[PDB]
Amino acid sequence: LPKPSISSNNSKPVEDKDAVAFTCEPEAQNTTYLWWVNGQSLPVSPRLQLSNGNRTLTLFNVTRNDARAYVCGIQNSVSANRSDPVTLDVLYGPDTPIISPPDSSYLSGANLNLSCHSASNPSPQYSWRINGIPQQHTQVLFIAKITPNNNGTYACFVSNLATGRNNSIVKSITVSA
Amino acid sequence: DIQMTQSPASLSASVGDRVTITCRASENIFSYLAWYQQKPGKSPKLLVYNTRTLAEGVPSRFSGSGSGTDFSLTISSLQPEDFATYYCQHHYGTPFTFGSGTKL
Amino acid sequence: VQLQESGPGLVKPGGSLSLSCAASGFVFSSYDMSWVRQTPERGLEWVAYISSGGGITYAPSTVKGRFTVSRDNAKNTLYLQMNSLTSEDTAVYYCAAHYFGSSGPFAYWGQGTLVTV
Ligand SMILES: *[C@@H]1O[C@H](CO[C@@H]2O[C@@H](C)[C@@H](O)[C@@H](O)[C@@H]2O)[C@@H](O[C@@H]2O[C@H](CO)[C@@H](O[C@@H]3O[C@H](CO[C@H]4O[C@H](CO)[C@@H](O)[C@H](O)[C@@H]4O)[C@@H](O)[C@H](O[C@H]4O[C@H](CO)[C@@H](O)[C@H](O)[C@@H]4O)[C@@H]3O)[C@H](O)[C@H]2NC(C)=O)[C@H](O)[C@H]1NC(C)=O
Ligand SMILES: *[C@@H]1O[C@H](CO)[C@@H](O[C@@H]2O[C@H](CO)[C@@H](O)[C@H](O)[C@H]2NC(C)=O)[C@H](O)[C@H]1NC(C)=O
Ligand SMILES: *[C@@H]1O[C@H](CO)[C@@H](O[C@@H]2O[C@H](CO)[C@@H](O)[C@H](O)[C@H]2NC(C)=O)[C@H](O)[C@H]1NC(C)=O
Ligand SMILES: *[C@@H]1O[C@H](CO)[C@@H](O)[C@H](O)[C@H]1NC(C)=O
Ligand SMILES: *[C@@H]1O[C@H](CO)[C@@H](O)[C@H](O)[C@H]1NC(C)=O
Ligand SMILES: *[C@@H]1O[C@H](CO)[C@@H](O)[C@H](O)[C@H]1NC(C)=O
Repeated sequence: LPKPSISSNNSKPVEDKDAVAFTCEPEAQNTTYLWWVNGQSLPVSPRLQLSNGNRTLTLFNVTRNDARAYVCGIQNSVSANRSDPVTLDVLYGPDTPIISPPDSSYLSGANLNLSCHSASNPSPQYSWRINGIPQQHTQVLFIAKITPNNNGTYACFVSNLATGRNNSIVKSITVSA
Repeated sequence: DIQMTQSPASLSASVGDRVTITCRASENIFSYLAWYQQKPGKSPKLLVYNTRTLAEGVPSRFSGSGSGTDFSLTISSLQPEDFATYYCQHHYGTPFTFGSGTKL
Repeated sequence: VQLQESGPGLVKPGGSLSLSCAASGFVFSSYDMSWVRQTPERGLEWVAYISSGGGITYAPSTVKGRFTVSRDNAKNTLYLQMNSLTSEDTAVYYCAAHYFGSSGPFAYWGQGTLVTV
């Protein structure tokens, strides 16, 4: 018996806007099909639906926790056939950016080294603004040999082209001497 | 992985003629395509990044468009300076793959 | 915005070479960079990637190893190391910066250096 194969609605579904579907090839007559989810069979929940007589899988409310391996298997007396595991990639939107040096104050002459982390599925589009004027289009903002009162509000802007949503964090940095 | 194919292999046009270059991706890249213009014997230069924004104050003749698998770049007016060797790149994620290229 | 490349040049196919890329005019540390090589037959292709101050590295699926990347931000110098050269490694190499990280376009290209083996 040929090994089953799997096909999907969307190779790269997006969080909170897309819905995925799964179809396994064999579609044999007088046969029963089942689905394995990371080694677990038939998770009973309205979110996961099975239609066309245990043939098509459907998943709504796609979130970042749906990245689980799915397998379609055919159940017969001697079939014992399961498709090769397939991994799903959820294109979830960017989270709240965090600036790794959480100190709100620095010393004179300290090398400003700010790293902005967003933890999105693709690499987020990073931009840095100082007092509202764009400065760079990178993730790490580096300023060396800072001058007293060159301070202000530094903003990391994080963008995702999959969802288009914004996410900006503004932190106030000042130095006395 | 990701395969980029440029439909116009080569073409010729007169000065002041609207021209279009079309690139296609094997899989789905949302809006990450960019166009690189290379002069003969010169390094490539970036244009139309994120497929809708021009780069570094270049003239507004260039316009990128398209969503999904297919993308296009249009020049409304062609200047006496002959432009050629336009490449399309996806840079959605590693690995990065370029297009075949268009000579005009 | 100056990015000057350098390489040993023509070498024995059984040898090895080390590339270098010096930077000036902009902050080297804050910018991620990568290696793009061009051949008259195949065209343009991407052969290396580096993040800020080391860290995550990526290589093309064609060859899992045989490529090493090392950047020194204090010296503003980015180095690529290759060994076990093959007849298809003849190309012109460019070191190019990045926007927005690893998901952005290739900006600030360099003059580049040719090499054959
Ligand atoms: C600006 O900040 C950058 C990051 O800032 C970090 O976070 C803040 C909050 C502070 O805590 C700051 O101290 C942090 O560094 C900073 O970039 C960092 O630079 C250091 C070196 O100065 C890096 O340390 C090196 O780490 C590697 C780990 O290996 C990586 O790569 C492998 C292979 O890909 C992976 O498998 C690993 O998981 C790691 O991801 C070490 O191997 C390396 O060892 C060196 O030192 C030892 C002696 O201890 C020698 O024996 C070795 O030969 C090496 O020479 C370093 O320890 C650090 O990884 C890097 N951060 C990141 C996120 O990559 C940057 O330098 C700051 N300055 C500027 C101007 O940018
Ligand atoms: C994926 O399956 C669904 C149906 O099973 C289809 O796409 C969705 O169709 C519903 C029906 O109204 C829409 O509400 C959703 O917005 C659709 N999802 C999208 C557009 O992402 C379709 O048959 C399959 N393919 C795609 C691309 O959706
Ligand atoms: C703006 O510059 C003024 C300079 O008058 C800073 O005020 C004082 O600056 C000296 C030397 O830098 C420090 O020793 C004092 O502690 C500062 N006075 C304070 C903090 O009350 C001021 O800090 C700078 N930054 C601002 C106003 O945000
Ligand atoms: C996610 O679930 C909630 C409640 O279960 C529902 O209201 C919402 O419409 C779902 N999201 C999508 C995109 O359907
Ligand atoms: C799937 O098969 C089982 C047992 O045959 C049973 O639940 C039903 O007949 C089929 N459909 C669903 C939705 O379970
Ligand atoms: C939000 O969307 C994009 C960034 O992805 C940007 O063009 C737009 O100006 C942003 N709006 C804000 C930050 O208010």
